Amino acid sequence: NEGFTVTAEGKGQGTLSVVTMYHAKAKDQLTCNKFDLKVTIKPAPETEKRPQDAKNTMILEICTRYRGDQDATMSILDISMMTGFAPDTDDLKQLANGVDRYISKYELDKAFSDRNTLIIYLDKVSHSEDDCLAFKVHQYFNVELIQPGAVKVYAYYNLEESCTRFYHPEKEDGKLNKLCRDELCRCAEENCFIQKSDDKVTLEERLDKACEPGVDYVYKTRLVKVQLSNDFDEYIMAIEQTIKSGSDEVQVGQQRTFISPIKCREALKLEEKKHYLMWGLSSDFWGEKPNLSYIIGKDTWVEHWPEEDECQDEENQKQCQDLGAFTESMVVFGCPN
Amino acid sequence: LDEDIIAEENIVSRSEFPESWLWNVEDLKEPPKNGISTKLMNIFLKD
Amino acid sequence: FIQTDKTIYTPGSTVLYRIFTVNHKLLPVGRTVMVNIENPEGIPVKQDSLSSQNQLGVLPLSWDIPELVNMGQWKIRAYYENSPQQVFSTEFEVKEYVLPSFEVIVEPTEKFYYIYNEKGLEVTITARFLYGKKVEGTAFVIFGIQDGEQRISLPESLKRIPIEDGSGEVVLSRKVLLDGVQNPRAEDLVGKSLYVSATVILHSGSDMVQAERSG
Amino acid sequence: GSLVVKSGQSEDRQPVPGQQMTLKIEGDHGARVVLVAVDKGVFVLNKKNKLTQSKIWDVVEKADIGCTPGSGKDYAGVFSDAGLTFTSSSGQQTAQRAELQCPQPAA
Amino acid sequence: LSVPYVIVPLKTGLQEVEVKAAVYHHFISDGVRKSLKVVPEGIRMNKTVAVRTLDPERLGREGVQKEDIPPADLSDQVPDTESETRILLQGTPVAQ
Amino acid sequence: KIVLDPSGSMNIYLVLDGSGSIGASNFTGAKKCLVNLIEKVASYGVKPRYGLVTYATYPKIWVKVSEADSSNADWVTKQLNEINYEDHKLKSGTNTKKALQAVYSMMSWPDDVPPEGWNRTRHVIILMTDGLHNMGGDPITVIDEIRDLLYIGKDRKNPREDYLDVYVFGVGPLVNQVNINALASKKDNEQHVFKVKDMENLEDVFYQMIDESQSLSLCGMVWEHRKGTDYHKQPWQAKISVIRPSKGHESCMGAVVSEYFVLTAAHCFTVDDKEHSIKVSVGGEKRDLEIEVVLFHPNYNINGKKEAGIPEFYDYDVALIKLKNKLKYGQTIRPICLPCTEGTTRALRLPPTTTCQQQKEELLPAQDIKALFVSEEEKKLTRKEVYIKNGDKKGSCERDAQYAPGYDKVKDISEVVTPRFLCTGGVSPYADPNTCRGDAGGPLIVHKRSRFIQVGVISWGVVDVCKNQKRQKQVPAHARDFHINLFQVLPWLKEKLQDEDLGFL
Ligand SMILES: *[C@@H]1O[C@H](CO)[C@@H](O[C@@H]2O[C@H](CO)[C@@H](O)[C@H](O)[C@H]2NC(C)=O)[C@H](O)[C@H]1NC(C)=O
Ligand SMILES: *[C@@H]1O[C@H](CO)[C@@H](O[C@@H]2O[C@H](CO)[C@@H](O)[C@H](O)[C@H]2NC(C)=O)[C@H](O)[C@H]1NC(C)=O
Ligand SMILES: *[C@@H]1O[C@H](CO)[C@@H](O[C@@H]2O[C@H](CO)[C@@H](O)[C@H](O)[C@H]2NC(C)=O)[C@H](O)[C@H]1NC(C)=O
Ligand SMILES: [Mg+2]
Repeated sequence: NEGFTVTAEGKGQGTLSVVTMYHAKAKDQLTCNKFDLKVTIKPAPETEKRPQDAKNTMILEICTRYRGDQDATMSILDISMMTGFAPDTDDLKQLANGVDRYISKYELDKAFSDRNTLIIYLDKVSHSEDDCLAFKVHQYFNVELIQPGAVKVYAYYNLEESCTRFYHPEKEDGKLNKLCRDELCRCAEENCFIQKSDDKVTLEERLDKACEPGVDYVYKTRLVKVQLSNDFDEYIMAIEQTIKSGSDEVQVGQQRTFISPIKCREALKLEEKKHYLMWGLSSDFWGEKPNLSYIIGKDTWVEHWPEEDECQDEENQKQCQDLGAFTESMVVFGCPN
Repeated sequence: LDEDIIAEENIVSRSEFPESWLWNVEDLKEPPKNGISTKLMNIFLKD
Repeated sequence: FIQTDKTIYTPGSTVLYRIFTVNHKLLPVGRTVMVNIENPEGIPVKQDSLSSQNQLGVLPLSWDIPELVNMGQWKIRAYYENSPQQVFSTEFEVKEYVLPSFEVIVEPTEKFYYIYNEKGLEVTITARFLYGKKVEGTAFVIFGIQDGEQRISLPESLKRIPIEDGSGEVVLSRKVLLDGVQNPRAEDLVGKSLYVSATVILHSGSDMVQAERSG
Repeated sequence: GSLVVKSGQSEDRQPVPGQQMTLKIEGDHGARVVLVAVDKGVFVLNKKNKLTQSKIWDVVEKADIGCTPGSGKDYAGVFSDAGLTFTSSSGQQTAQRAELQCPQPAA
Repeated sequence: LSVPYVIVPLKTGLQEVEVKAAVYHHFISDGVRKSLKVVPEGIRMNKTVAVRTLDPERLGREGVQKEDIPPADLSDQVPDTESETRILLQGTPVAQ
Repeated sequence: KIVLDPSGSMNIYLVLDGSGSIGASNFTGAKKCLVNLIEKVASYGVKPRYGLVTYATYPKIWVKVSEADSSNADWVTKQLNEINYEDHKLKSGTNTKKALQAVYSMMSWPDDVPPEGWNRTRHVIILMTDGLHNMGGDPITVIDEIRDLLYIGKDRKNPREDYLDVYVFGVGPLVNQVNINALASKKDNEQHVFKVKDMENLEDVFYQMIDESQSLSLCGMVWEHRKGTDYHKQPWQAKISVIRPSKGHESCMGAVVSEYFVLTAAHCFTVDDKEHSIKVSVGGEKRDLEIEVVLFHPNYNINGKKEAGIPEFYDYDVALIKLKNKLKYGQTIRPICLPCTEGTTRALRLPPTTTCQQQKEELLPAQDIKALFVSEEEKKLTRKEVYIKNGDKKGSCERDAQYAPGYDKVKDISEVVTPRFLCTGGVSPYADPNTCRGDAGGPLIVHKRSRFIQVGVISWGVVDVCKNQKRQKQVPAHARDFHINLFQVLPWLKEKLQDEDLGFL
């Protein structure tokens, strides 16, 4: 894109035309165009547990409405279960034979053995209010941290105009936990931290774990100030010394920004003015200089280092002892690895 | 691993997926038997 | 004569094309050829000029499609230098697509329709994967009437049939036709044409092909 | 001429992705061959503009200068309909024709 | 049998996705590594900048006509995205 | 792949990990691999600029590429041999980023002006580590700076990707593939990652990385990799068959010496054998080649002493066969080096001012000389090690020729056994195998500095333990084999091959 000068000389006549083609940001674009899709997952109440069926049971309800001027014709429902969940067979037989509703026999007679993706055909969906249906789901695989499920809707003449919803019992709406700093977004689907319980507090073992490539840097820090935001907040930490030289230089020791997701404030809130011992990996810091920010994640480890006057309690005496031995140990002897 | 399944690391992925290939040129210079040249070209398949 | 590696391309991909230059006796001739590539509305975007002498009547050329492009029909047009009014052309399409895994053929029992046939038009569906295996799925098929450039759609001729053993069957009855049209005269329908549009989706829900029989 | 493309191997089990195979090309001696291998799925998306030998002869038939399947209204019309000019010392000669196209095709 | 997955792209460009599978009790395995385009939000636009008539004899006077074309402002442009300038000229036949 | 160009200018950086994650036995295999590699590189005749650095917590520089001593293979081998695992055992860290920074500094020019030939120069980096960089920052970013310094990826017209090649050796019992795969260069169908098991079968390892671009036609260069067949190990071996009525079928061996010429014995053939009835098949091809002319030595005469009363006289048992078409050298088709040539001078790693007399003394000292010949057993080539009796037992080796049937009544032993004969065989100092009659005409091979020089041609043996396809029973103690010395007919070969461009001194 540049400006230029046109110069024409001589007898005759002509026409000048200039067109620019570029990528323009979408203005009020409707991703779920012509579709209002709502999906809700809930556990089964006490009526299900009454005959002592004794198993993991949840109810999935789906509702949708067309936005067009008239009712939309035949459409298709693509449903993906959470991993290890199979829909209740008896619920689908009841829904299948209903009017404006059909499920293929080849899909129907599959049952629990392989029914993970489900295809439901509707001859039409009303445009004035929501049309709904529901069925039970049961876990039969017994695995934790299940994959979120999804339901996609589209019509036989156009897959382009479509809509997709996700569901997960703990992620509320089944959306991904991405972290965004204005225009720059990066994923944050992790545990908040490793090892803050410490029932058996070691020192020799921790030195061996500090000598592994997964630990890129070990910092002694002091929290200066916390700055709030919407779904995150940043923690202004002062770097005191680099116990292990990491991906970045010490730079005398100045403020470096650490950020925690809103779902990690509930797990553990750091307290200001206090010192902290931390270590992580190269994937933790984010952005480009000088706007680098350290994201607290499942590879990050943090523990409070009490101040001098706080060290005098007999149990925090030994903590200030052991946290001081790790200090001198790493710098002078390094690693035999 | 000691069990009866292939380990992940030694599983090598197919990745060559071009739509069109074998954009080559060749001249029929093989010995003409009944005026018809028989050419043999060993070609690499894709994934 | 103009040859291309594919019939339809993606934005941001390379286009390879070869031009065969022959005289009126179809033997290879060595002359200078003027080549032009035009956009959907006929705007030349790229042009070439090369002689086929000592190349045995073959001119291999290439061009890259930018990401900034207007999808639609694109045409390669060529003419000899000593005959600029005699222009040859061949077309290709630009679209954002994904490769299917199976083909859909819609076969009427007769490649015509007799108006007063009581049974109606029978169209056999045939679907198979690209590697030669039978397709299992469900298809949605719709009918319409084509008169010149004017297309009329019959909404109630829509049917939903499963695809079994790599095949299906659908029949457009005479009653649906008489009900589809508002004209009780059968004489006005003679000379017009029908068209069939089929939408097939596997029972895995991971692929979909739209096929058309017309005329 | 005559150009034929077949497999170099006799038959064997269906090929493996990426595997080396032998392609056999039979054709007249001295001819230059150009190759292109495309996935059949692309043609299911778009089968238009595919060139073939029959369509080559179709353009030739559409480029013929003759307008009559033989015979004619008279002796003078025979050559002029075929696409020929005739002239003799005696005086008999072909009908004058100044148009490349054939007048109103039957279609 | 189909196994769905849910993912989120993290960086623009033609990014790569790889999956592997191996069967039990037979040493038969397969892996698929494919790439798809990660496109920033938006869509292609073909807007017109300016159209003017050229006539050096009548316009501009004394056989010369010159005028500038300012660059497009495009305030809705997606950051760090391509932008092409399409220039076309066509003469007017002045022979009756 | 690494290119071998004699006109080249190439820097080779050797980085060896020394952390406690390796182990002593693994560290030794790392050195033994480098010693064989450097030796094989110098055997090809390319002299690169070697840089030798060992690192753990802190890198330790042994050889700098700026030094002229860096081009000395034996001197660098001495520096490498001196390196000990326990040199800095107490600092057994893994700080790979600093080690790459030292290499980056070596190729770095002072100020902003690179010396001429910077892009003309090839750069090769060889790294051995456990893939566990635990101290310091990311090491991969320094690789980009090395890619940066070498102007790689900076031009569409000139990529310069082949001016830098990165090989990584996975050493130690525990190893990380992920970091290793990132460090190594990525090129189409080229291996740059090697594991611990690769320390065995070293020749195959080098076969993947070595590119013989400018050394295809060099003499006496052999591929010893395990997958290689008979002719990968013997490129010069030539099989000659003559089938003619009355004479019948007969086969002898030959050795490639030039583009058109193959060297073999004379008593196998005769002038009456016609050129169309003689078929030659060179190693690596089963197609029988047509010949043009056969050059028997002028002083050859099988019946030289037939009228005197001696049945057969094998003096000057050499012949040159000229092929109708010229050979194209390859990995299985290469000549064997000849004494007093520029190729033999470079093969022995001697200065170009070395004389023909000095090379004769080195090849033939006044002692028992180790040697070997090639023989066929069920159509497969195999090597048999023998001793050339040039020492104190040289007289006993010549005397044992009288026990061959047909020469019992010769009074003077020095009369029949001419100075052309080289004498092998016997049981002292050790048992030397005896040749088959089909093995005649083959070369007599001596190994020096990872190369092979021809010193003789197989003539005849005293006792024919290999009478016909069977070599049964152990050999007599006086069973000797005789070979024609090359120095006696060297002037004639120099006369014939003066236009063949072999660089005779
Ligand atoms: C310019 O933008 C239009 C946006 O629709 C592109 O598509 C054309 O849209 C009009 C609707 O106003 C249709 O009538 C045309 O048929 C569409 N084009 C084609 C090729 O079908 C259009 O392609 C863009 N580019 C140009 C050069 O017009
Ligand atoms: C490289 O080092 C490893 C261990 O450091 C060696 O592994 C040995 O394997 C044998 C197998 O019989 C064991 O009995 C030993 O206890 C192992 N450790 C030793 C010897 O320290 C491995 O053999 C070494 N590689 C080579 C080529 O020597
Ligand atoms: C090293 O640097 C130059 C660039 O500064 C390299 O490019 C060559 O430049 C010369 C003269 O400018 C050209 O004649 C060559 O064709 C260039 N080589 C290419 C384009 O590959 C060149 O490699 C080196 N120059 C030398 C050795 O003089
Ligand atoms: Mg280590």
